[PDB]
Amino acid sequence: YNMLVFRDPKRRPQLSEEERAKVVVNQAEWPEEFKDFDPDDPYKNSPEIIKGMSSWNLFLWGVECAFIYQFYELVFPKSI
Amino acid sequence: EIQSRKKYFQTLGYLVAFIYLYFLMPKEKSFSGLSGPDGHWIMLPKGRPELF
Amino acid sequence: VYTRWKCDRLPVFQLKLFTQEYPMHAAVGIFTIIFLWKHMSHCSEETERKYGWWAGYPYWRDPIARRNETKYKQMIINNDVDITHPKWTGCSVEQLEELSRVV
Amino acid sequence: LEPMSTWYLASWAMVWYYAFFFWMPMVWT
Amino acid sequence: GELFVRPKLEEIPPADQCRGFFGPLNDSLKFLRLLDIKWMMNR
Amino acid sequence: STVAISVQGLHYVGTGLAAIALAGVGLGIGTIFGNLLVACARQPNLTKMLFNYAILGFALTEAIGLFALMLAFLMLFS
Amino acid sequence: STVAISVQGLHYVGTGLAAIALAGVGLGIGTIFGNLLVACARQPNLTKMLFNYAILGFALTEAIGLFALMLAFLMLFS
Amino acid sequence: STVAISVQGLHYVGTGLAAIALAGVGLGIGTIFGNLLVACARQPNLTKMLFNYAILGFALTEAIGLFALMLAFLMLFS
Amino acid sequence: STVAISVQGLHYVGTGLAAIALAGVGLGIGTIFGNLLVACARQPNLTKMLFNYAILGFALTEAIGLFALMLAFLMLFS
Amino acid sequence: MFLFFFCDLFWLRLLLCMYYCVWSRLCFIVYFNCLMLIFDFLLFCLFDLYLFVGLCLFLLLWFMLFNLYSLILYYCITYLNLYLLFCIVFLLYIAFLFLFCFLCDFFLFNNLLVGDSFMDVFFIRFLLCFLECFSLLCRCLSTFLRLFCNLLSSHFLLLMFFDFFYFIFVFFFYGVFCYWFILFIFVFCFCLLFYVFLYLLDLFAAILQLFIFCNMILQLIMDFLLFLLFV
Amino acid sequence: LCNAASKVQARSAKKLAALTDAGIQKTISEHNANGTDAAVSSTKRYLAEQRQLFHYRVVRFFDECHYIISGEYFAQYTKVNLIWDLRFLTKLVVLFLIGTVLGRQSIFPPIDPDSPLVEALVTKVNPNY
Amino acid sequence: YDHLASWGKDAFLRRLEFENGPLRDQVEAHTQRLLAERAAIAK
Amino acid sequence: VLFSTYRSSRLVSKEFLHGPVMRFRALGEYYFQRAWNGTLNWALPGEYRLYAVMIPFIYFYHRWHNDHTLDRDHVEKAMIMRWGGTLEDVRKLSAKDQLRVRCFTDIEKLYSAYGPKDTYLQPPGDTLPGKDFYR
Amino acid sequence: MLLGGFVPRRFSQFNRDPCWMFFIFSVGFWLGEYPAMMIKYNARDLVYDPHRYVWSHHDDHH
Amino acid sequence: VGNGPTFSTGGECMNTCDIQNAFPMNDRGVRSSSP
Amino acid sequence: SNPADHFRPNLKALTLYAERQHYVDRWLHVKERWLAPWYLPWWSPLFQLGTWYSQRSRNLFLVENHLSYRPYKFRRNDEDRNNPY
Ligand SMILES: CCCCCCCCCCCCCCCCCC(=O)OC[C@H](COP(=O)([O-])OCC(O)COP(=O)([O-])OC[C@@H](COC(=O)CCCCCCCCCCCCCCCCC)OC(=O)CCCCCCCCCCCCCCCCC)OC(=O)CCCCCCCCCCCCCCCCC
Ligand SMILES: CCCCCCCCCCCCCCCCCC(=O)OC[C@H](COP(=O)([O-])OCC(O)COP(=O)([O-])OC[C@@H](COC(=O)CCCCCCCCCCCCCCCCC)OC(=O)CCCCCCCCCCCCCCCCC)OC(=O)CCCCCCCCCCCCCCCCC
Ligand SMILES: CCCCCCCCCCCCCCCCCC(=O)OC[C@H](COP(=O)([O-])OCC(O)COP(=O)([O-])OC[C@@H](COC(=O)CCCCCCCCCCCCCCCCC)OC(=O)CCCCCCCCCCCCCCCCC)OC(=O)CCCCCCCCCCCCCCCCC
Ligand SMILES: CCCCCCCCCCCCCCCCCC(=O)OC[C@H](COP(=O)([O-])OCC(O)COP(=O)([O-])OC[C@@H](COC(=O)CCCCCCCCCCCCCCCCC)OC(=O)CCCCCCCCCCCCCCCCC)OC(=O)CCCCCCCCCCCCCCCCC
Ligand SMILES: CCCCCCCCCCCCCCCCCC(=O)OC[C@H](COP(=O)([O-])OCC[N+](C)(C)C)OC(=O)CCCCCCCCCCCCCCCCC
Ligand SMILES: CCCCCCCCCCCCCCCCCC(=O)OC[C@H](COP(=O)([O-])OCC[N+](C)(C)C)OC(=O)CCCCCCCCCCCCCCCCC
Ligand SMILES: CCCCCCCC/C=C/CCCCCCCC(=O)OC[C@H](COP(=O)(O)OCCN)OC(=O)CCCCCCC/C=C/CCCCCCCC
Repeated sequence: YNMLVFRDPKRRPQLSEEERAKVVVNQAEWPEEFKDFDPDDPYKNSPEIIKGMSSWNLFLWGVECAFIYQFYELVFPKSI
Repeated sequence: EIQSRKKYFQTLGYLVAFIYLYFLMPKEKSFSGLSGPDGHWIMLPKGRPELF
Repeated sequence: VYTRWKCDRLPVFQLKLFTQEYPMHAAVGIFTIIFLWKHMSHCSEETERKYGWWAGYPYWRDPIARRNETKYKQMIINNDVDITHPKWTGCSVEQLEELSRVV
Repeated sequence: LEPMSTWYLASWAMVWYYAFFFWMPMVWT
Repeated sequence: GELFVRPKLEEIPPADQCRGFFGPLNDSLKFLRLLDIKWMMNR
Repeated sequence: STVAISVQGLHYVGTGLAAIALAGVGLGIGTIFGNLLVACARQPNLTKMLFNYAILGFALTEAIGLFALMLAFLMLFS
Repeated sequence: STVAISVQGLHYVGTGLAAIALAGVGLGIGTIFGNLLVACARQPNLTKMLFNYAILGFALTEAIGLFALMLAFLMLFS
Repeated sequence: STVAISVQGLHYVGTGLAAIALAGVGLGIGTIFGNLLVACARQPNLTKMLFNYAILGFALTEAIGLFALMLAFLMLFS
Repeated sequence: STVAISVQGLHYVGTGLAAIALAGVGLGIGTIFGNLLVACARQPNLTKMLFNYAILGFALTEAIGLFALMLAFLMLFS
Repeated sequence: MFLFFFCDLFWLRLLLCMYYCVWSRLCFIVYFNCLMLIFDFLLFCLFDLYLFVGLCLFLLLWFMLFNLYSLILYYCITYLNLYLLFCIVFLLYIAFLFLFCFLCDFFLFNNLLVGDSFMDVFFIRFLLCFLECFSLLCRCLSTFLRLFCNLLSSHFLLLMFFDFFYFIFVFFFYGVFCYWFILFIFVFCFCLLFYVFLYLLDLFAAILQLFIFCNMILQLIMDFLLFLLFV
Repeated sequence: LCNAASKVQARSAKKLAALTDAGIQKTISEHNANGTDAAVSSTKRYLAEQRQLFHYRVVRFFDECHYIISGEYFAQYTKVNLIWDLRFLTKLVVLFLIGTVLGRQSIFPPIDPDSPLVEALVTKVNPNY
Repeated sequence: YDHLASWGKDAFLRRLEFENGPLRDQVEAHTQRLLAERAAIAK
Repeated sequence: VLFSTYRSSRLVSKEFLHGPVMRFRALGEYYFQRAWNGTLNWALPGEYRLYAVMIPFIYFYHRWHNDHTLDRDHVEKAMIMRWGGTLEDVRKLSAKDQLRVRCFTDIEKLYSAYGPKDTYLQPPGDTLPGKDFYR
Repeated sequence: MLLGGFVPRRFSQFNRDPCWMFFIFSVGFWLGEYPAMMIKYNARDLVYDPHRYVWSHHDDHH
Repeated sequence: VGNGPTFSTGGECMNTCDIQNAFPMNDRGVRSSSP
Repeated sequence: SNPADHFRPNLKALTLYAERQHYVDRWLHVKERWLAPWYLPWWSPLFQLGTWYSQRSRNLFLVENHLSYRPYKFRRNDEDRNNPY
């Protein structure tokens, strides 16, 4: 998949179909971060860097900083 | 080791330079005259009355 | 084993690079530098007023006049110049006094 | 246009000449 | 482009064969070879 | 009599004339790619190589338009 | 004397001239697709790579036309 | 009677007309490279040689534009 | 009444119009070299003769361009 | 007059120091042809034909640190002056030309006299030699002019389009709440498309223009190189 | 006008079927069987819970105030808490500015009668606005 | 590279270790089977 | 004999500032020394996150410099020229009035070539002050 | 060269990497500064400078 | 295992590079990123 | 105009002015100070390198007899084409 011009790398298969069919999948050994692993969404279960900090919260933080940048002088104007 | 130490010091110096340049250094020749120098002459003669 | 880039200090490598690797380029660059500072290192006051100021020349304070005034005051004071000399005024001192009394 | 100007061309070109003569060796090594 | 090999002494045509602006400057006109630029170019 | 007249709007006219240069540049670029297609359908094994040359051609041909465009700006901002 | 004149309507003239820069752009695009068809007739299995190159050529030619159209709209609003 | 008029803004028109000449140069370069792409697909083994000649043409085709470009400056800065 | 008007800025227009003549010289050179490339691939064994003939044609076209530049410079100065 | 100023690369210099205190492999080069001049084996050159590699690499790095990052708004191309670029190209081009001329091999210039002996020497060959000698200098001039003009035109266009987009976005977004919202949405989508297209075009053009800048210099060098065959 | 509506309905149906949440699917199936609206039911449940949790909010507020005042909050202070506090400060500043604008009912400060900008008010194109 | 130990592994590094680690064959098999199923469903 | 030409002539010990230097190198190496961080001529890295972090930072500091150092000059020029032609005359205004003037300058900037031309062209019959107001 | 790295699948995943957290913060600033300009520069109480015809950049550069 | 870097690759694929023979090939047929 | 103003260096810090006469004289004094000592004979290549080219250029300037007028290099106003003074 892509996010703007950033494309997610994909690992090339190395096993042949015959060898691959003989592989037994045991997700019990897998880490909890990667279970029901999906190439189209590998980071769905990945932990947050800061607990409770959503992406929307950061976006809104930036929006508020922009509003402050544009509106601070309207409330605390300064002379030349 | 040598390059690591040299680049550490260079990075600190460049950081200080960047901060001063983009946040403290005023631009020369301001219209209002409140910030920056307007320029001045150098290498003027001194103690040479015969020059004039 | 010995290599210039790894064993020599930076000034030494700089000299070696521009003397035994790119000497002609250094020579041409020095030539061009001399030319630039010989023919492209001057700006008249009018040129400064037209293009020398970011937002335009502040005529309301005329910083060029102040700069020149400081320059000339410094030169006069340091060099002990008698600006009342006839060559500067074109007239004798007594004529200057007569003019002062007239005006 | 300052890109078409010459009233401070020498000082302006000093940037390129410093890059060539002093910074290029550092980047080289 | 390619390497240049100087001609041998025997491969160089005689001077009398060269042509000037109007025509060959053969005997009785040899000293005009000095003044004719086109003859010198052809030579 | 002797009058030093200074007309202001003329700098527009000249500017427009410079833009006419692009009429060639644009067209020229098209020609390249035209032939490129006729060259890729005539020897597809070289497609990549051909593409490279086309890009080189485009970059040279476009360069010229820029010259003209520069002049326009010079007259449009003066 | 030192007369000086400013004319208002001249920006309509120069603007029109810049529009002529779209004559060769138009044409050029034309030409590309023309050749494309022939190529697709000569090598019908290459119906996608040739299409991609034609799109690239159109994009570059449209950029040139757009360079001109910026001047055309800018003089019209000066 | 004898009236002398010195219009100052006319050099823009001449500069733009000189710049118009670059359309032919751009078109010529495009034609050169289009023919190059066609030729290389016909005789790939000699591609390199062809390229050189193509560049030669560019060297002999861009120069003309410079002269036109030169005139522009000689009128734009005067 | 009779008016003897002498405009000092009309030679720029003439110089630019003369310089426009190079749009044909450039395109002619481009055509010459495009055909040269096409011919060399067709019969590479005759590259030198074709190169010589193309050089001759370029010289003739350059002579025409020199005449145009002579007129342009004469008007620009005179 | 002495003006004291600084380049706009200080943060990039800091990043270079931080990220290149340790070694890293380089496998992608804008102008790779400076490294591979000879393609047929057993050919070798007694001239220092690889002298341009270092200057080429440094020039690419410098021009990339300036031109590519100039797409970021308010980033300044400090060297963007016609005569400064003339000085740069003069240095490189004339230095290599004088390297070939200091060789004191006049036969090297035999190829300047274009044509064969069949052609008239004074009225054809000599005029072609005049034109070719003129064309060398014209190639230098065209190289520097082409580098200057591309940057200037591209950035002028970007500035003007950005101004238009700011104007319509700020002073006409209220139409989203009005009955003519579809027109504004169409215009806004067109502007976004134009924004992306312009940025991609500039990104490609900067790299391509650096490639051609180095290619001109290498072509100057290659025009006078002679290769011997190993036996 | 009808094809577009059918296409939109089909797309939303596909997306609804795609989600693999057991609770959401179970609620959707139950409400479809009963013919009721799941979204409105969710809204009513939420408002009921918030109505029943008001005094819980008050108790939590007092507990948090005691926790902060006692100094225990700053004893275990970390960088994450610093990030949260910076976010909190930014929101406070923006809210103060918005409150000022709403309080004076104007984006810009009002012009005093002795100011030279009064002419601007007099020369309004539309006095109604 | 002991001085990097404190940094740990980010999400991308953890993914790379998971896919190219000792369990690489199992992950490859699962991924290919899932992709094949999705392709079959699409057709 | 005075100074060595060889880099091997050390001026400090091997362990001088080892810790801080190692932390600095850890910061440098964690994201850059990776297989997917293949640069184009040392200027364009392959790691996406380097772009994601550095483009905003570069824009931010450049914009701060432009707003507080470069455009401020034009703003001050407009204020001085339109309200007396002297700095003291501008300072005679209140902060609110200066705010209004500066925001009008911003308006003019945003219009640029597409806004109405009555912002700088006085229509005939307009009662507002002209260019010879302070002369 | 755009070879690899963490790539969030959707908006909600931007919080899974500090660098993308900073990126989404910056995007918020970028996009949210436009609404602020809409509100500020299309305000009812915004008044043009009475002395706007006293001086303009157009007469200065001319 | 640790998080340390390995022999630099420059972002290149060794199965198609000009010096691919210098990189050993494993059983799976993937050339090494290092000597 | 306004778009054209965006192509200027953004980190100008200080401008210094100096007359050509003044720093030329100072340079000549430095050169005389370093070329004066007895242990540098006049016939040494260093001394000739320092002096001969400058002498030759100054002589060329003095010998100049031009029919046209060359305006002063350092006028207060050199922007007016119709005023060489
Ligand atoms: C066995 C003994 C054991 C002793 C154990 C002791 C242990 C305890 C420590 C001892 C105490 C500390 C010692 C010093 C440590 C320094 C830092 C360090 O460790 O660096 C790493 C390293 C440690 O040494 P090493 O690795 O063991 O060995 C080095 C290698 O052997 C060779 O190195 P290299 O050749 O590879 O590279 C050297 C140098 C290349 O060589 C040079 O540069 C040398 C030549 C430079 C000349 C420059 C001036 C030229 C002027 C023109 C000419 C004038 C002529 C005048 C003539 C006379 C006129 C009358 O490289 C560089 O330039 C790159 C590195 C630069 C470092 C960054 C500098 C800035 C940092 C700023 C940080 C702070 C910011 C502000 C904070 C503010 C806070 C508010 O040191 C160096 O690399 C040396 C750097 C030297 C730079 C000198 C620059 C001088 C600039 C100012 C000049 C002022 C002049 C004033 C004149 C006024 C007139 C009016
Ligand atoms: C004690 C030092 C030695 C004393 C003298 C010893 C005995 C004589 C030596 C040989 C003399 C050669 C005579 C001329 C030969 C023919 C060439 C020619 O036509 O020359 C014209 C003219 C000389 O005039 P002239 O023909 O003798 O007759 C006078 C006429 O009336 C004037 O007529 P005009 O119309 O031509 O006048 C216009 C103007 C025209 O003047 C110019 O065009 C000046 C051009 C300067 C060229 C410099 C060459 C070296 C460049 C190295 C690479 C730099 C890259 C860029 C770096 C940028 C950032 C710094 O002329 C002048 O005013 C001449 C002033 C020359 C002052 C030279 C000062 C050099 C400063 C170098 C600074 C380097 C900083 C690096 C910092 C790095 C830190 C890490 O200019 C020169 O010759 C320039 C080159 C002079 C080289 C001197 C020897 C080497 C340098 C020693 C001093 C080093 C100081 C370092 C300070 C560091 C501070 C931090
Ligand atoms: C009168 C007012 C004052 C001014 C007087 C001026 C006199 C002029 C005379 C006439 C000259 C005529 C010709 C002028 C032509 C100009 C052309 C020009 O500008 O072209 C553009 C061109 C732009 O180049 P660029 O691309 O920006 O790169 C050059 C940069 O420097 C960056 O390039 P880079 O990074 O490649 O450079 C290598 C860099 C490698 O990287 C580093 O090393 C990193 C650091 C970078 C520093 C340099 C960047 C400066 C950034 C801005 C300023 C920083 C903050 C300053 C704060 C000032 C506060 C007032 O290393 C260095 O820079 C080596 C020096 C390191 C110094 C470290 C000092 C540490 C001290 C620690 C003390 C601790 C004490 C503890 C005590 C405790 C007690 C208890 O400029 C040049 O190429 C250089 C032009 C210089 C011409 C020579 C001028 C004469 C020398 C003047 C020295 C004045 C000293 C006195 C000042 C005192 C304060 C007022
Ligand atoms: C200057 C000062 C002036 C002051 C004046 C006075 C001020 C007021 C004073 C008091 C007056 C008396 C009280 C009156 C209260 C009336 C409101 C009320 O009670 O609401 C509850 C009522 C639901 O009550 P219910 O039926 O009992 O609900 C039962 C359950 O609780 C249901 O629970 P639930 O689970 O459903 O809960 C969610 C529910 C409940 O949510 C709410 O409660 C919402 C907030 C309630 C207050 C809303 C007040 C609205 C007043 C005007 C706008 C002011 C700003 C409001 C900002 C709201 C931000 C969210 O959400 C909604 O209601 C959703 C409504 C929006 C539907 C969006 C569908 C759009 C489809 C478009 C398709 C187009 C296709 C075209 C294809 C053409 C092909 C040719 O909801 C509404 O009335 C919603 C009204 C929304 C109006 C929005 C208008 C925005 C402006 C126009 C759009 C411009 C931009 C977009 C243009 C796009 C191009 C087309
Ligand atoms: C607004 C107007 C815009 C106008 C724009 C015009 C274009 C400007 C372009 C500027 C940027 C590009 C510059 C490229 C470089 C140009 C070079 C150039 O032409 O410079 C020539 C100039 C010519 O120098 P000159 O101008 O001093 O010439 C002296 C001649 N007399 C005395 C008769 C006046 O070169 C220099 O400036 C450098 C001179 C010093 C270095 C060379 C010294 C050795 C000379 C050897 C021969 C003589 C001595 C005997 C032999 C040696 C014995 C030891
Ligand atoms: C090899 C190819 C590389 C391609 C990289 C592609 C990057 C894709 C970026 C997507 C959009 C990013 C948005 C960022 C927003 C930042 C905040 C903001 O407000 O910005 C608005 C700014 C400007 O937006 P604006 O113009 O709308 O701003 C409005 C502001 N007013 C109204 C006041 C004028 O956005 C940009 O300028 C972003 C342009 C990015 C173009 C791509 C640059 C690539 C070259 C630099 C690479 C740097 C890598 C360094 C790595 C380390 C090197 C050692
Ligand atoms: C050569 C000097 C002759 C006259 C005698 C002057 C003695 C002055 C007193 C000096 C006391 C302090 C000395 C400290 C040790 C200096 C060691 C030294 O020279 O190291 C150089 C070292 C560089 O080392 P490398 O390039 O890596 O190579 C070194 C090995 N090849 O330089 C430094 O680090 C700087 C050290 C400066 C020390 C002070 C030098 C002072 C010289 C003054 C000379 C002028 C006369 C003074 C008379 C003083 C009368 C009271």
